[PDB]
Amino acid sequence: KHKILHRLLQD
Amino acid sequence: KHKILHRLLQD
Amino acid sequence: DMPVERILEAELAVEPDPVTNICQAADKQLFTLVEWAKRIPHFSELPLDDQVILLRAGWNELLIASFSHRSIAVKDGILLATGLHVHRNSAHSAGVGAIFDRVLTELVSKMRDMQMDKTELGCLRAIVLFNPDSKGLSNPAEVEALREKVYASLEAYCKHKYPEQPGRFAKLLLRLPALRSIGLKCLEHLFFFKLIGDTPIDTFLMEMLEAPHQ
Amino acid sequence: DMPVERILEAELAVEPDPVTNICQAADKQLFTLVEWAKRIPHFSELPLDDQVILLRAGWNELLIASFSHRSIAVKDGILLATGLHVHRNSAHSAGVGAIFDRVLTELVSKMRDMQMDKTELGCLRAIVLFNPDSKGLSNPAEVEALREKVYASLEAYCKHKYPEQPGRFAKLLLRLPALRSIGLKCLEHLFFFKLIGDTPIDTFLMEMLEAPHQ
Ligand SMILES: CC/C=C/C/C=C\C/C=C/C/C=C/C/C=C\C/C=C\CCC(=O)O
Ligand SMILES: CC/C=C/C/C=C\C/C=C/C/C=C/C/C=C\C/C=C\CCC(=O)O
Repeated sequence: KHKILHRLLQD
Repeated sequence: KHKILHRLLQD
Repeated sequence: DMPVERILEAELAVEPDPVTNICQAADKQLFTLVEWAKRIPHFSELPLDDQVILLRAGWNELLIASFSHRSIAVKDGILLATGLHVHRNSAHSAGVGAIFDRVLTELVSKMRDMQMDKTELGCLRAIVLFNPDSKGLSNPAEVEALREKVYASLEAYCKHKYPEQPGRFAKLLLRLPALRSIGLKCLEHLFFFKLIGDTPIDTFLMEMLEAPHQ
Repeated sequence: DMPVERILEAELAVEPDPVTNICQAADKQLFTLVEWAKRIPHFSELPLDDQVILLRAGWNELLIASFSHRSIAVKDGILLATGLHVHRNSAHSAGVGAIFDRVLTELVSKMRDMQMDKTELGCLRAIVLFNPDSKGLSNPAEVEALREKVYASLEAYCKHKYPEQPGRFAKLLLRLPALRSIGLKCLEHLFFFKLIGDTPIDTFLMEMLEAPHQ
């Protein structure tokens, strides 16, 4: 989906 | 200008 | 100075293809909008050019607030000033389902859930009318002053009529961003209907789509 | 539950062709926006999908509120997070003068005139973040609950810090409709820059312009 945002929120 | 509106507000 | 009683009176005095019927009703309500504005304290005292600016700047939001509140007891639909009920399915079948749903979800349902009353509706509309950000205003400070008087009276009213709901005043004001967004989107749709050529657009509604004079 | 002190801390922790520089700075600030949101009470507790929805729905308004407040002491211009000052003349010479002027007139100048503080800015941004109208939300009631807690804390703060200004709370909330309108207009501009092809748009900013997933 929205790759960058997900990765940043996950961290 | 804005004919209708002016006429209605004037009255 | 800005009695909610007067604002309520203004609301009460004005009380009465899906797209074609909606546009038809919008043109009709614009005439009524002018009469309503005149009944709002101090509006008619502002210079004629400013009265024009305020109405041209807020008519769509003003009309949307009105039909939304009128539609509170309507299920999955809206009630037009002409007496015609327009259901969600009809709007969807006409290609304007998305914006129709925003109206129902962000405005109608919220007004219904909190039981917004006619006095509150009136005050919210008066706040919208007295928009100090409207470009060209000869004296924006005066309009801003009027807006401040309206919300001061509104908060006083809320605290008095609904003491058990301390966040009601803020709740009412927080529906304004949604109203602004929905108003802009409805305007985009109107311009497109005009552009296409289909869908009759009466003279007053058409005049609102005219460009200003820089 | 929703302490303004935490919100203030979030603001402080995040503290740092004209169009190309603005877009460049926007991409940069999006990363910072995520860090800011995480520091806002209870945001990180919401499900991951809702966190995504809220940020995708409010990023532009959130970033506009930030640079506008950062620009309070700037005359006829705005201060980008990169340290670059962009003056009105420059924006006008780039063809985006109208929207730039709205920012200065409806946001920057208003914030300056009332001396909006960082706590108030923080609360306003938190209210924008916790937008219960954002489509797709798994539990809109929860987000709405958080929003209510933010404005309850904000009003308490205003009444305490500025007892001599009874209309300050309402004044702060009434800048949200302008913020919504300006945010939509800035987004339209961004989409056009993307459409034209000129103006480099970095990956994060570009991802925000991606379509959702219905
Ligand atoms: C109801 C709006 C959403 C549906 C899409 C079609 C309509 C677009 C028309 C745009 C004009 C702006 C809207 C503001 C007010 C007029 C339309 C609503 C009803 C007319 C007034 C009434 O019956 O009370
Ligand atoms: C400043 C907006 C008006 C000028 C016209 C050009 C810009 C249009 C860009 C649209 C993107 C949406 C705007 C929201 C935030 C980003 C732009 C502002 C500055 C970047 C962040 C910063 O420096 O704090």
